[PDB]
Amino acid sequence: ILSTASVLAFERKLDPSDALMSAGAWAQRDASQEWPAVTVREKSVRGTISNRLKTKDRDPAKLDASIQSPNLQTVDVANLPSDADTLKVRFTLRVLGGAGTPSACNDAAYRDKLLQTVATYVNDQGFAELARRYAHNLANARFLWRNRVGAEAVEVRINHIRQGEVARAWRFDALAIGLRDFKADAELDALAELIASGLSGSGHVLLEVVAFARIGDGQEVFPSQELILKGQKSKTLYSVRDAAAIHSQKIGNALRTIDTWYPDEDGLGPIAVEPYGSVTSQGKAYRQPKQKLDFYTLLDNWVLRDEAPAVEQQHYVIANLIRGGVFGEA
Amino acid sequence: ILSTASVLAFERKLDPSDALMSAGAWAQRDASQEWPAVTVREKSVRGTISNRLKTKDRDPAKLDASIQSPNLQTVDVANLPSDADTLKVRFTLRVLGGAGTPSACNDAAYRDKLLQTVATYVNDQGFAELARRYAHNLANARFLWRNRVGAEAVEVRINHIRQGEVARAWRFDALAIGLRDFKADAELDALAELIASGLSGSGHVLLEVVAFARIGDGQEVFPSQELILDKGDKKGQKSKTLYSVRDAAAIHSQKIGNALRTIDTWYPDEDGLGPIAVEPYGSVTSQGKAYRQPKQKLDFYTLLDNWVLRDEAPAVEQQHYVIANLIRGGVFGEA
Amino acid sequence: VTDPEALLLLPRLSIQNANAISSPLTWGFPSPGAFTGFVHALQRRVGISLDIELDGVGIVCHRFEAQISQPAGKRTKVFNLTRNPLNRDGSTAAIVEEGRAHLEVSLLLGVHGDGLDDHPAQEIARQVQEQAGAMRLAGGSILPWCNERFPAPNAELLMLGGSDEQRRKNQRRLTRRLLPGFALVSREALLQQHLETLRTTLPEATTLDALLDLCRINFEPPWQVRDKPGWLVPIPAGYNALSPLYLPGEVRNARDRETPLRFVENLFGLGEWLSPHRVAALSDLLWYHHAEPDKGLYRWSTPRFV
Amino acid sequence: MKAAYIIKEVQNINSEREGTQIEATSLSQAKRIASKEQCFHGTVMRIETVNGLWLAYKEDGKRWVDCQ
Amino acid sequence: MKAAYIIKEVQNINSEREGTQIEATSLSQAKRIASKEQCFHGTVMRIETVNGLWLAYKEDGKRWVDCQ
Amino acid sequence: PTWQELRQFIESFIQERLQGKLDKLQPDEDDKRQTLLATHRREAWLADAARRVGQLQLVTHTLKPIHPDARGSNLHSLPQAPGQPGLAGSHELGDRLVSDVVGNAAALDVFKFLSLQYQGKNLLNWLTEDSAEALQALSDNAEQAREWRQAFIGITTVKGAPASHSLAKQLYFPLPGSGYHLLAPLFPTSLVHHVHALLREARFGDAAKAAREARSRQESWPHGFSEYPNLAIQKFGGTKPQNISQLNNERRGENWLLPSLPPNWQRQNVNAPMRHSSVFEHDFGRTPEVSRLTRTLQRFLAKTVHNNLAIRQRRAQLVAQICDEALQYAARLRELEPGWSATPGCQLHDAEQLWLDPLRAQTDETFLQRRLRGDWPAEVGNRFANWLNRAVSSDSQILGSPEAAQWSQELSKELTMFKEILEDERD
Repeated sequence: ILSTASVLAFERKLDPSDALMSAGAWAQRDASQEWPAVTVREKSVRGTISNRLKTKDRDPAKLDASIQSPNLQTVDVANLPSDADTLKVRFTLRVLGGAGTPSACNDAAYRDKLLQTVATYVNDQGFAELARRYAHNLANARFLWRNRVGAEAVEVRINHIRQGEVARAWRFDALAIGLRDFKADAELDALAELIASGLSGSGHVLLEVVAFARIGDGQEVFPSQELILKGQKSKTLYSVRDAAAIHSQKIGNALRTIDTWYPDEDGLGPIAVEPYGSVTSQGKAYRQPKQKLDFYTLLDNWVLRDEAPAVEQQHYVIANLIRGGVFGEA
Repeated sequence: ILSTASVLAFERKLDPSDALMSAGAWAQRDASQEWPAVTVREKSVRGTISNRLKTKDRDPAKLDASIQSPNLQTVDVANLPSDADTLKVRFTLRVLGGAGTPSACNDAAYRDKLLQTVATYVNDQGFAELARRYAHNLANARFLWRNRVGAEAVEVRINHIRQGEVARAWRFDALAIGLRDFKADAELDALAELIASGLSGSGHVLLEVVAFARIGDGQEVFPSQELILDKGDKKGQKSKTLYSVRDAAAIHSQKIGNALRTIDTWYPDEDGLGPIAVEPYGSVTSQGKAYRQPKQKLDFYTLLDNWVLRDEAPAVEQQHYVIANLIRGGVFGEA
Repeated sequence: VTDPEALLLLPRLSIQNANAISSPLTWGFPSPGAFTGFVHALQRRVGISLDIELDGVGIVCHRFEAQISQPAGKRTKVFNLTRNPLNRDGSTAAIVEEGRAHLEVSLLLGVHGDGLDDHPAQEIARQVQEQAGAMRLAGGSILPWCNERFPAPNAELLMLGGSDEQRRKNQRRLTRRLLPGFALVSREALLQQHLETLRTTLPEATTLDALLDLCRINFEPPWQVRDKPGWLVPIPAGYNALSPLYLPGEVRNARDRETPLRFVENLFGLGEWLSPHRVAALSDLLWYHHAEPDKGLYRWSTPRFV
Repeated sequence: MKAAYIIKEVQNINSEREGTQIEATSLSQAKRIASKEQCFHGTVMRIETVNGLWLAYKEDGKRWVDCQ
Repeated sequence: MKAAYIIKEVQNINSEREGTQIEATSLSQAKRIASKEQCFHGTVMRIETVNGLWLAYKEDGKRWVDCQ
Repeated sequence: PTWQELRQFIESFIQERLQGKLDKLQPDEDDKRQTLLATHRREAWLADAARRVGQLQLVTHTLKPIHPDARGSNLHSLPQAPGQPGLAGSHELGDRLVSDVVGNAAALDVFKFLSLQYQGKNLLNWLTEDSAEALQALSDNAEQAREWRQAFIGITTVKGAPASHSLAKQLYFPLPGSGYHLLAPLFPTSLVHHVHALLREARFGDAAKAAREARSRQESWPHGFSEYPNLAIQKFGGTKPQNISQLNNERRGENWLLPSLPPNWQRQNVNAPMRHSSVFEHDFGRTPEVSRLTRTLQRFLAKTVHNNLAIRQRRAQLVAQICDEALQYAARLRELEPGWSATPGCQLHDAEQLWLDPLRAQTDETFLQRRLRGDWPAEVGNRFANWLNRAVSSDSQILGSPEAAQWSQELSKELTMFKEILEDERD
């Protein structure tokens, strides 16, 4: 009958690190191993009321009373130094491979059917569309989330790391490679074949990804933001040791932005590979289960009753299994 | 009639300590006595809801209303430093010895019959199949649980400590030794004979195990996660707590012990797993399925009663498993 | 009971999972009965072979790290547990909370007997340390100190000194060796006179109430805290009888059928943690057994202290 | 009698979202409303006052743990 | 019960004068005496012991912040 | 005293449980009220209750807190008082026994039936004594009354042979002559429930919360209160606290263990002086513990002589604890790390030489070892004494009275102690 398992736990593939951000000057990027770090510091802000009123605060007396005594805060800001115009964001990426084998499963025969399904996927077509788009998201510096939106020139240096040294180095222009077109290039296909060899298990792949972004002198960079528990302390930033940093799962969310196959319009561009494929910044969930195109119905129709989906839908399903997660009912 | 004892108990031999982990650079791992420790710190994560709907609330309204309310967490992580690509896990191992005598027994007739049976096993064939597989699980770094699954090169060093100093040094490459085959090597046989001499004698044998794993710069390592209940209030509560002995991440001792007892390849189901841990009613909690069920005659209890009471000595693999349960320890007994 | 002719010092012992639930009323450091049982097992295992009588223990506790965690929004604490294996069907077993802790104690065990002149003192100390290295103290493995800076060796102080100056000198040389800890002694006459004072204040007073009063911190109106002399703790001070003693082969499912069984229950006394030079006599501070089995009252304490 | 309650359905026992507000007669009524309004499978309900004080939570497959 | 308190009324939260001494039963009595003996508008009260340890302060228009 | 009133009370209670069952039945058909009024209304209720008696047991020492698949013996016994003074447990409660119930939880109606106070005392206390009011109220014949009472009084006795399970604990105790006893202990549930009620009174009681608010107002309240820090929680019923006991339903698990902790249970890491500002900060290098200790020293200024005797002995104990913590701080600072010999400079207050005992001898064997063995560096007690003279309040009144002479006397005594212990460091 072959129902789905009661536990399913997939380890995460493409492990990134915490992307450290330091700062320096452009046109000496080749000697940027001793660049001093960007330090999260505190500054005070005072804000007037700017939100909508709930039709009872529209009394001018209460409005002027609220405007006379505004709130005080102490945000955390992180700025470049006054004599530096380049943000260096450095992290390492470890491609694991073995994308079908779950780390936990109750049923055995379901696990054999899933392993056979993934094996025929790899036999029909290797990790070649997925590694191409992952090397695209490494190519343009999408992991620089808000640090990219106004940069003059971004440059991403990816080194393949052997035993203790580089084996094959790359260097891209992250603004030429757009945020919405998965085109072709020689260096992109070489990096895609390296990631393909990593994901299929034919070798150990460790990449070191450095991204220089030319913002400006003393401008504001944007690291990750923690959750908080007169000096209300309304904003807290992430820093590993007196040095700002982007979270690992934020870099992971930027690398998983390959899903160009969702049933609505492609005027938006690629989104993150998620079951019930959703975007927080837009509050909308493409691949709703009312249509037959989310992750769960596609996997349970692929592996139970063998309705093999379209090539792009099984691309999305294997991308979900690369992403990880906990699947299975109770 | 030689009835079973109402109280049976065996002390845990093969006793490991809490596996501290530290960090540093490869190719100066020979001077790795002053490497700094890996510290457990907090980080704040959020994301949407990914699991399956309960089929009666599939409407787009509450779906979009749910992805506009992400869940907010504070988790612990243990990362390597950004200038180090090696994880150094180090723990101490005691092989105690006297692996047949129970720590508690009602019947003296059961006691000397069981002691005679254990002596019959050990002079028939000593601890040389069990100690071979224990030396395998110390050789290939199976105690590095998730810290192993992507490493470029794992090297394990085991030094037998005398009264004050290193009596004999081993050095292995844990990726050349697989996780599912128990072959024969020279140093593996020497280590297995040391564990055999430990398990047979009366004095303890102390081993120091070091395991270097070349992961990468700043990647994530995985210590044990503390089982806590009654967690508290959601404004301050932490979602995932890692183990830390003295401001340094660590794998629990019983996790190292459960890794070292993964020698059981004689269970009747097919070895798509390979070896599993040694338990009475041998159960894999990652698999959620208890092999060696009592309906087949291949669990620990019935095998021990047939080996001691009615003297049906089973196959040599099954008495290997029985003596492995006795080295594992346990509390057995009916009312 | 008996003055020890020698006072052997076990060094700093690393114990990784001790039973932190000392009693049904106290958590924290393990019971003194664990240490007295440890030295009686040492006597049982090498005290016969070397013709000695190991008796009494000096508890020191250099370092204590309990595996607890404070839940968010509560004042009290909970325990970090372990994951049991499944049952034969795959369901999870019902968890029994057992507290663990990581200790670092030094044991001052008093040795006396005719084996002192038969062997050198360093050889008998080395043999008793090799036997201690393969035991367990309160449920925790004794970590045997490998590949550290330098192993701490033992020292059997002969208590019979040539002079009182020599006795005080060698006592001070020992107290320097076990200094960063905190020795634990039993103070029961202090609890008794505190019962007397509290019954002067208010009658029909239990000494459970006196133990509770000396445990807590309590404020007084003029606000100031009420002072306590030293670090007073509650400890389990042995057992008290419930059932009459049974015959050795009579109780069903005993640990042994050669030894009489008796259903007992705890007795909560009062201990104190002092710095080790405060006692000015290390020949005491050892914990002995006091049975008197005819009335129950299987209890431990330290006589000769004050 | 018509007391207001907050119902959050979150990932584990210690995760915070915003939850919807109901109005119920008793806490045993709010335990019955919240079990109906559970969208996903592996989530954990929780019942709150309007200020943030806890009332009860319930993991999936287990029964209602009641603290305050 | 008749404890002595020092009442300073200063310009901002961190300014030091000499303040007058009262004698009051409780700190809630000294909060009530000091609010009567406020000469000026935009000043900040503070209650002290005789040695200098703080008890409470109160900006104008806000309520009593209580540290020690 | 009259048996008719007792019979009416019994019929009223059985009818009360009947109307409770009919109310909690929510029935509309199937005619279950006839079986309810036949089984749960007649005097066959007491017959089936005497049937339910053999599952129950009144206990003060349950086994089930020890690992819950343990089918052993369970006792209702109060021990005799020990002759030795001081220590105590289970022999203090004279009237305040809660008398915990173990057995089948669905048969709790018999316990709530017997637990009432109908005339002046307990109903089991009535049936245990031969009385004319007893043995007749639940009766029309004498032999069935004798049978019902012989059932009802047996709940307080252990049923079966004495036994402890393999998962129960049992511990050898060395007798003074030779041989051992086996000592199976139990969980005292009356003790845990009584200490639990006292702790809940001291922590959540209104009479203590009033003084707790009165401290914040700094008013004068008649009595004080207490705080009990560092409690730990242990729960026995994992998810089903009803299966263990009946008093494990009042306290839902929640053992509320008191702390028995050594004073060095909070790890205080070591801080060594490096620079000049570190030499001024870490010369005393003082924990919050000595701050708490000398703060209570500052509260020992005013004194009347009949109390000032005891205040003086407490001052002696306090300065004794001060020099003990100073010596232990020196011990862990000198034997913990090599940080006293980490980096030199110009200012380390290097006349100390006590916080660097093996730091100047183990590496330099001829340079500073002769500079420490021959000097015997013990002048640090004078600077430490000058550190202590800031703890006394520099008032002219306490200077002019004899309290200054008494204070200087006890400081000189404990300073002599500190000096002579600092002296023998070379051996």
